[PDB]
Amino acid sequence: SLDREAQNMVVNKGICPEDVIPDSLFSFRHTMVLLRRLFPQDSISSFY
Amino acid sequence: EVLAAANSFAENYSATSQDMDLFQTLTSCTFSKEYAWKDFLNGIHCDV
Repeated sequence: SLDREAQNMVVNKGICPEDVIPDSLFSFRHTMVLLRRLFPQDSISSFY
Repeated sequence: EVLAAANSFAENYSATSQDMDLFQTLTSCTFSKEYAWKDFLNGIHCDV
């Protein structure tokens, strides 16, 4: 039910994946730097 | 949740010309009498 809910809110109006706040104690900057440091990824794909 | 949203908005906020114009209006003219009162209060140092 919530999967269809989220899919409909994303299709009907585009929402950038930065303004989505899972909970009030969630920080986008910190979470993303923690995740990249934890799981390294290739930068050539992002740049080339 | 309101405080978290306020933090998120104020974090990635870049001041535009129109916002600075509005804030300059607010601080310079529409709040003039109150600031006059506050500036008067300082400078009334009193002795015993």
